Amino acid sequence: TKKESFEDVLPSILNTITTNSELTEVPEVANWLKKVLEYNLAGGKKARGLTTLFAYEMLEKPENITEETIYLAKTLGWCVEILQGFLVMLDDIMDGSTTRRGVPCWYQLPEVGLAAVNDSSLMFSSIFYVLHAHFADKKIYTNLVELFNESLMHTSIGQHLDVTMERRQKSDYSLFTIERYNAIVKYKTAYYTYQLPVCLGMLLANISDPVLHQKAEDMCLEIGKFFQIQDDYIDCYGDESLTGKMGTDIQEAKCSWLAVMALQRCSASQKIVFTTCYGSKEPAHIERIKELYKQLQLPELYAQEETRMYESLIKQAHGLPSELSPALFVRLIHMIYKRNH
Amino acid sequence: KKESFEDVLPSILNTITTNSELTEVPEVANWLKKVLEYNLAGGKKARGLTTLFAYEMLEKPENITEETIYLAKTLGWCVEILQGFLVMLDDIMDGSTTRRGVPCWYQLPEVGLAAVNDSSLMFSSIFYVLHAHFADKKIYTNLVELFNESLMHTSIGQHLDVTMRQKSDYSLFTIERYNAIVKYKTAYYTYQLPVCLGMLLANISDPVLHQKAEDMCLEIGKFFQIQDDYIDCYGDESLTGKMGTDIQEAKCSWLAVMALQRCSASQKIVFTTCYGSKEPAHIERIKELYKQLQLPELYAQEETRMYESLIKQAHGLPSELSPALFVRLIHMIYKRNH
Ligand SMILES: CCC[n+]1ccccc1CC(P(=O)(O)O)P(=O)(O)O
Ligand SMILES: CCC[n+]1ccccc1CC(P(=O)(O)O)P(=O)(O)O
Ligand SMILES: [Mg+2]
Ligand SMILES: [Mg+2]
Ligand SMILES: [Mg+2]
Ligand SMILES: [Mg+2]
Ligand SMILES: [Mg+2]
Ligand SMILES: [Mg+2]
Repeated sequence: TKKESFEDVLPSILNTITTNSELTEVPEVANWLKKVLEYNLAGGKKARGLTTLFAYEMLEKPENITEETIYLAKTLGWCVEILQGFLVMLDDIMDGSTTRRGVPCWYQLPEVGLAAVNDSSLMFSSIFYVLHAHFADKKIYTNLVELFNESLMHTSIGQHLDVTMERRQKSDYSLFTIERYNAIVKYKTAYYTYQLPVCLGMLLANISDPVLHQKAEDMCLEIGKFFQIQDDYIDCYGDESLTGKMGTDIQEAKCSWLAVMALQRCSASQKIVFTTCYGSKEPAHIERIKELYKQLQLPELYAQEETRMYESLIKQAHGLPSELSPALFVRLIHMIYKRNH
Repeated sequence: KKESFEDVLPSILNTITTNSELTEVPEVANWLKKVLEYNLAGGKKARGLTTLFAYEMLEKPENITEETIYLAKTLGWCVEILQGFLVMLDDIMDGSTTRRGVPCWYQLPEVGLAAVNDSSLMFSSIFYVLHAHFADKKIYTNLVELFNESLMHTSIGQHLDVTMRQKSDYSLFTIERYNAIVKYKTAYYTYQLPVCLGMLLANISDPVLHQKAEDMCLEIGKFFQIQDDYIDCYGDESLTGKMGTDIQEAKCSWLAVMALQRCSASQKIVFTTCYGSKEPAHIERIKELYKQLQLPELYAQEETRMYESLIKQAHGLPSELSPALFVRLIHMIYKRNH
């Protein structure tokens, strides 16, 4: 399977990180970073790294694909996985999270705490040593480095929208609109989750035409909105033993798809219940919100919107130039439709 | 000079917005502007100025133009933005309260731990500035790499700095550990980076000259961090802009390493009893010990011996690395009190 094949290269990636940096001189640190990386990359689906490799394989002419290019595609994919692990290490701090991939969040470990913020920088900086080690002498080098820095800017833009204390004042949820939601998810998720791995695949396949990149980017951004709606749903409704994480969107007062849809449907008296109980860690409050979501039929709306968006994404995919592989995108869509984690 | 450096700031802030996706999201562009202004305000701009001075003294006067001076300042501001980023995070890890005479960014009620996201916004900004001014230039990739390398070096050092003595075991508080901490956490980004950037802008690529420069820079940087450690304990907050935390955070400071060198058996038990505690009486008790051990006197003497050694080294550099630049840099910091 593609997953074990992708995972097979991880130990070699970790050595590359060391050997190509000053880490060679400070083994206390090189050994620590190994622990950081193994913990924060462990488990999960590897979906972003896979999407990188799948894109490359689907977009390149099969006659131009070599074992070396496959290793390079996996390497780019692992760089997205590292970015992911960095992003979620900080996100977990910001979101008051307790567990991820079925264990304590990195920052919750007693030996780590707030020094996680330095572990994050060590992870992020690893990326550029991988990129330099494999690509410095190639024409795509500066496209790669810029793409990963752009991804950091995009994601942080979206994270600011997400966590900003200005998103709500007390009982004022006037900013919980779809305009705000669309901005949040476009920036915090859609870019790094889809646009980045696909663009990386494209660059590796020597596709440079700005029109094709723009077309692929618009497709990606649509898929990533869809993907975050599913993330938000799962926060509320997912099975912890499958997702590996306790949901916190309700207690943290997030402008999640569910909150936005709930406000679409609240009666005047329901709106008061929402504003009273949303954003609180008391279990009775949290439960009251979930009951309200149920009364408002948000589970049925999700199922129907997931399908409508699904059908819309598939049609968009079929209308892409063949140079972008409609089939790749159809398959990416198919892989996440109906997911429960 | 400083104000001629500071005049360039409005164009940097403008570039950061317009060169990015920030143009579509004015809520975030306005926030980033506040983040930058607050975290770059005041201070000495020392690292930015080193960059500028390094270029001006390394390049032949016949090659310096108004446009290359602007580029040198721009690169200096990139270093200032890196500094801002690094200390934003450091202040979280060190439990600091103030910096530059105001609350540390993370202490602000509306920021908190979301400061970690503001740090990413700052770090990422650097690369838009480098792209705007340098993308079509040969040195571009070298500049991008130098910044990413600075992040790795600093984080390596920060790791050694923050990593969790055991209890009353201060066996690891040695000069070997100190030397590694400060080489990586300070000396690289504070001196090697700005000087390397000046060298690149002056088209100086000879690896031997880069090596000699680096070696000088690493010596200066250790020195600078010793002074920083001393200031944490003895500096006047109305000048430094910051409340000291090394004692209460149990840091492997120069002072602590030197204290251990001198402690009698009973002094050692006092040190292990009182170091690393937020209790005011415990902190003052460490300070009373430092005084008893004549650490202020030792610092004054060691600052002078290291200064003399630094100057001797600078005078012995190749002509093409500007002994005078280094003499100048060392004189700007010797005897500093913030
Ligand atoms: C699906 C990617 C979502 N995402 C984007 C940016 C940063 C972090 C995450 C992780 C998500 P999660 O994994 O549920 O904690 P979020 O906190 O709900 O947005
Ligand atoms: C002189 C640069 C010292 N430095 C290096 C790396 C990261 C942060 C700092 C800031 C220092 P400070 O300004 O005293 O908090 P440190 O925490 O004593 O080291
Ligand atoms: Mg989260
Ligand atoms: Mg989040
Ligand atoms: Mg979520
Ligand atoms: Mg500090
Ligand atoms: Mg520190
Ligand atoms: Mg200090």
